[PDB]
Amino acid sequence: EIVLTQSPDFQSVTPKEKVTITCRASQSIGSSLHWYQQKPDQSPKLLIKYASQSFSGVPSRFSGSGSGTDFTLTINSLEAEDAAAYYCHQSSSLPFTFGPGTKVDIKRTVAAPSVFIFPPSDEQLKSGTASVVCLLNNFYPREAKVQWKVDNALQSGNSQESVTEQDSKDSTYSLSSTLTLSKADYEKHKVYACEVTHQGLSSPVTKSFNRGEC
Amino acid sequence: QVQLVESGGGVVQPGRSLRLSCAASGFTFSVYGMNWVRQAPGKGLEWVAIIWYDGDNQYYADSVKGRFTISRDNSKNTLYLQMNGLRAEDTAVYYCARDLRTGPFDYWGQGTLVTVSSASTKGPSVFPLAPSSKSTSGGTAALGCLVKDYFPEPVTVSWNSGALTSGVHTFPAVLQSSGLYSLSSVVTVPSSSLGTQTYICNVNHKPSNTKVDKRVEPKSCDKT
Repeated sequence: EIVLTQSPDFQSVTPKEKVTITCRASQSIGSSLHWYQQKPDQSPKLLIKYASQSFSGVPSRFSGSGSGTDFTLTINSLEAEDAAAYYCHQSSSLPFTFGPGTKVDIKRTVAAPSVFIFPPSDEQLKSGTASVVCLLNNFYPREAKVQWKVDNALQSGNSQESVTEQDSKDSTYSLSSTLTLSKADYEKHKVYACEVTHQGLSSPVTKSFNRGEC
Repeated sequence: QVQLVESGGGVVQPGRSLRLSCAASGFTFSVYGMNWVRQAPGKGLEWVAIIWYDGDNQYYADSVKGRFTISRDNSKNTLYLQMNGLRAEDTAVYYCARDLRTGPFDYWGQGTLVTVSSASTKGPSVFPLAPSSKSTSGGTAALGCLVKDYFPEPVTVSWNSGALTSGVHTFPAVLQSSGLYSLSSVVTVPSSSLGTQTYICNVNHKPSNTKVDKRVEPKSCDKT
């Protein structure tokens, strides 16, 4: 199977500026390469067919180009509605394949997250489990790092995190991180902390609490 | 207008069979090739299979060849995907797509969700993420609720029966090692409102007919 690689994986663009996405095929495919746009919770839509032919209804600010193995999708004078994932697909040889996709989001000024931490509720503790939640609210860019520390020991493998889609009004993101322990394990330690690293923070921000406090 | 409508999605245990279908309309079905493309949660598009306009030829992605069969009924304008020996990695949204002479996929359906898991339908336990000193930065307080251990997706979450929407952030669910999902919904409000307004997160889980309205009351853990 022909493998398609795309770059970059993520790109932020200021409205009116340009986005340039590239797709490379593991083997030559002539001009049998197409581009699709896909917004969150929506079906993909055809943008460019056969490398450079714009599909009906697609604005001229979109331009696809290339032949052989290297192809390019350029979005000139980007508008807000262009924030989406973009995928290339080759129809040169079976089995047909798609690139891994490229996410384009709206670029704005860096915004540090406001961090909040939540100890487990007495209700959950009673059920035998303790979930500690750390919220990083309204930040930009998307890249953020959360590290859990219990009595200053770095944790790994016992937390999961989720991130919202870019806000349509302030262009920010929010992220939740949950540390989960058994009730017994939770009661063996004193201090629980989440350490947040982000571009909007000159130094990492740590929010913490002593078990029993809030 | 061209319209493609997929169906058949749902929860299926690993190793079992499931058939998806796609109703087509608005075009001469018998002269277009048809495809199936899927997308695993949070991942990219993956081509699955293609069937020629007359149904006399079919091709498959390496990952499903031998296990899936694509077929069509040109008298009923319907496309089918018979899936056998389902694996956890087959979990995805499956899209029906029309091709142009085996070229670009010009029209796509709305997709149907297939979840391959051994988990049993279960409603969530909802816990409060109470607003307190550790969750109040100045005049703004953060609060929310943890919707834990439910299956399958999805759950809906609203605040104060929908009256509260600004500042709300309901995060995408995460699949736990237990096979059950979990998600959190939070909202920021003025700290000045905590004493005169009750915050309730309304949680609904249709698959289990579960409805929970958890009050999220302020909490103090000070020795003062």
